[PDB]
Amino acid sequence: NYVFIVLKMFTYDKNLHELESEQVSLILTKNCVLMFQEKIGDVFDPVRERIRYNRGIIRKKR
Amino acid sequence: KRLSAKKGLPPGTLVYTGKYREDFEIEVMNYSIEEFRE
Amino acid sequence: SAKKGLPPGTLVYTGKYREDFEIEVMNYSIEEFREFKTTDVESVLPFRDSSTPTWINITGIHRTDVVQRVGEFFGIHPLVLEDILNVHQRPKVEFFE
Amino acid sequence: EVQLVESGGGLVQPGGSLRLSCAASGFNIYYSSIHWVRQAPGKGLEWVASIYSYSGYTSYADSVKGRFTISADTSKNTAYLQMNSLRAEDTAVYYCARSFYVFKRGTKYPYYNYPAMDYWGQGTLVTVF
Amino acid sequence: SDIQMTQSPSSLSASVGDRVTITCRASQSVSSAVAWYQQKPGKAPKLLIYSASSLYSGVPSRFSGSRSGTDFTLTISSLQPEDFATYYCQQSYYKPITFGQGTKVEIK
Amino acid sequence: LREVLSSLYRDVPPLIEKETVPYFRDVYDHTIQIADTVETFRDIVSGLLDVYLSSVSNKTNE
Ligand SMILES: [Mg+2]
Repeated sequence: NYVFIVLKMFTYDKNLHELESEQVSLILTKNCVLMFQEKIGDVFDPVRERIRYNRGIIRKKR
Repeated sequence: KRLSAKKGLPPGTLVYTGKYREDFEIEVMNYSIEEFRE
Repeated sequence: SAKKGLPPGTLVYTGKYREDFEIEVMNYSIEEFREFKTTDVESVLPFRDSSTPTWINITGIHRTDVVQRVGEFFGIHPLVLEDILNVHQRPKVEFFE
Repeated sequence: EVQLVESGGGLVQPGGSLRLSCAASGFNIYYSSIHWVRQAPGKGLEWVASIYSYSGYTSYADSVKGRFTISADTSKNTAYLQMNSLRAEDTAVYYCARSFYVFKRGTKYPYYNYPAMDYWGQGTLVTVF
Repeated sequence: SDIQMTQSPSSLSASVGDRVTITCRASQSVSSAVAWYQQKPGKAPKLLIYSASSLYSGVPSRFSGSRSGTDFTLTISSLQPEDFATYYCQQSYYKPITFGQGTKVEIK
Repeated sequence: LREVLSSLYRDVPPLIEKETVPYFRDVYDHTIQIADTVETFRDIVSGLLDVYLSSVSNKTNE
């Protein structure tokens, strides 16, 4: 009934050398996509803008 | 810390492991070929 | 690189070679050949509709004007022109109809 | 919200000079292509000019090549179409329009739509007499 | 050597709720760069279709666009009295953006 | 990441439609590049360690 995927998002801080990892877990189910994160703010802002302003072929697709 | 251990809880349990437990929001965007709502 | 925050439609020359500009056209048919160098686009345009093979070398892309002219006349998408002018990128292959 | 408006249309004695002003609200012309289109009374649309303001690139039609001059102003956010020595055939309604294209990158067979004028201003009459 | 796109019919007569097709053909293959515009009398033309198939956001989904080689077609399935205005076929592939000679759909 | 994207492309689940299957190749290819780059970075770091070793040995000699 669904496709379950787990990824990591990495962030790097200048003036220091430390990787910080945030797990993003996303499930594609019944023409919907659930996303699960642990911090506000992510790396999908371009996708948000593309969906908002009808940019790209994302709107025509499922 | 790495904290790889959940210490033998049943698999059906839902317990959070990370230290990021401050902010909670749900953002929903339903987009169709002609209609977008967020 | 040089471009940051620009919309993905802007034609900027990211490279640093701006010394020289020239355009050489070599139009060759199994019968004959014709080669000529210049710095204008008007004498470069007519070869789009020529059935015979042609090679148009734009040496020096610091002039965004000429690249835009030849791209828009030859039916080249502005995105492809941006990729041409964007220097710091991997070798790419793209197939258009 | 986004809208283009044209002003400056007026009667010009054949051989005069006239400046059309296209003011746009909702987007910055410094990053977009502005197209000037012409439509004679009773005839079809005829593309006149186009400006890509970022690189200062000005493309023209053969009928007005060298005659008209298209130039943008980012501080005023306005595209001006200057005309010198207008001829009889130049009498028409002029419109300014914003071209756009939706694209997806990356694939070996990329989906690159070609630009099409999207928002047109109300246009103004330019009569030559 | 600019592209000349011939659009036909030169004039069109149709009634409400009719399937009407206006076809424009380009001398050279312009890929799928054709757009279809609608202009009401004494008004700014509005963009109906871009990329020769896609429907613009805002226009009713009634209009459709089809492509076949170097031929392009704008089709109205159930024509409405509001959709009685001039129609223009545009290329965007090459340097001088060229429009069709125009097509006026009038009530029959 | 490479395993995830390879599994997403290789074999198509009913949830994923064929129309979007080639698009995954893109990100899959991207992942491969990333690995290569990361692998390369690893090599560089080792060389860095090596060059430091070289330095001290040469420095010792002096
Ligand atoms: Mg367990």
